[PDB]
Amino acid sequence: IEADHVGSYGIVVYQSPGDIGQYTFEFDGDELFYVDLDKKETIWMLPEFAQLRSFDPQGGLQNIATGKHNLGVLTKRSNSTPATNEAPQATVFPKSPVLLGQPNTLICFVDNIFPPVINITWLRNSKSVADGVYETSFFVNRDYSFHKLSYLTFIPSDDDIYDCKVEHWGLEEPVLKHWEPE
Amino acid sequence: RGYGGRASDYKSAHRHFVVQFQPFCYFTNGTQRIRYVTRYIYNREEYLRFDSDVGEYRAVTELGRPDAEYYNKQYLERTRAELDTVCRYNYEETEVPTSLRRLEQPNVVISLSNTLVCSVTDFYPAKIKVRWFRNGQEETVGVSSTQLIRNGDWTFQVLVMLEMTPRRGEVYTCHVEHPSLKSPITVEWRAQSE
Repeated sequence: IEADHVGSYGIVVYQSPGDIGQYTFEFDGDELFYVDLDKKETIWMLPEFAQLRSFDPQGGLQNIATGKHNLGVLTKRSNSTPATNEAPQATVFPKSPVLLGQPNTLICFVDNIFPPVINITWLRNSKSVADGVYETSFFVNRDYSFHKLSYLTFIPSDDDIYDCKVEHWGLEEPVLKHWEPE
Repeated sequence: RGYGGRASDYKSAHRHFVVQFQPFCYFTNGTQRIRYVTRYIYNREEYLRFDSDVGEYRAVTELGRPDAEYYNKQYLERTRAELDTVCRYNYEETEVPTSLRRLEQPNVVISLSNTLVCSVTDFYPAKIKVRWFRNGQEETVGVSSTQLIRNGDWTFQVLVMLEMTPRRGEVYTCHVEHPSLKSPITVEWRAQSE
């Protein structure tokens, strides 16, 4: 819409089946935190910020309970019109210039995600890795689909090749976005 | 330390299915001008909205028609007040010491691939200027910059490619200005190879 800054203080996402909820704060398009609804805890992306401000997680549980209720009401209202799938798009890029000797992070940015249920995983040399992986929450887009990012720490080498694998309902087969150092 | 933030309050209405609530505080020149908008969304259809510039709830589509009167009756004064109790408050009490103070200085590296690449990484906030120079004068022809790349971790990067001829005695410089820097960063590349 236009401003110097945009804060979103309490994005609620609530889905069925599964009672799948997500609760977040964003500022200038970055994630301040999400509320872990099972642990009832505010999880800050920058732990530093957590020492300088706070958020009581009960604020997330309250707004999620309103989500569970509005979903009931709006689903019936629409005559149970279901969500139409989209096909998510993946891009792989390194966090900093890739130099031998220098630990680095591969980023898999996935955009056009709708609905917000997705499995993003990493392959090193065509085998699964779970060590060194972190992922963000779903970020809102102007058209109300979502984006999400995943991260794999790595030691650069001319021997290794990578894929970010994305599974989604809107896909006939998983995306494998391939990456290699030149 | 600091203050507890206050959420925008998601208001109660009277095969995969989704709702979303999306609140937005638009700040211009600090908290001098604030526009506040809350979006009520079913799957990806925004059906009901509050907009502070309108002053009340409006149905955006027909799915929101059953809501707009009940909301204006039931929720309006509280919602209106959120421009101050959510937007102004969160900004002044919480963003000021955290987001608005965040300053991360760019890392500037020149590599080959002939194309020189000036990689400017790990910086915050977004505002940046990155220019290629050849033997002391600004190079514009054959120069392309990416858009701002958001790393998703509270940092940005930008890559600026120069298509080049690595003649002897030719000196290339990448120059970077950012709010975190007192004066510009400059990094040199000489043929051969820096």
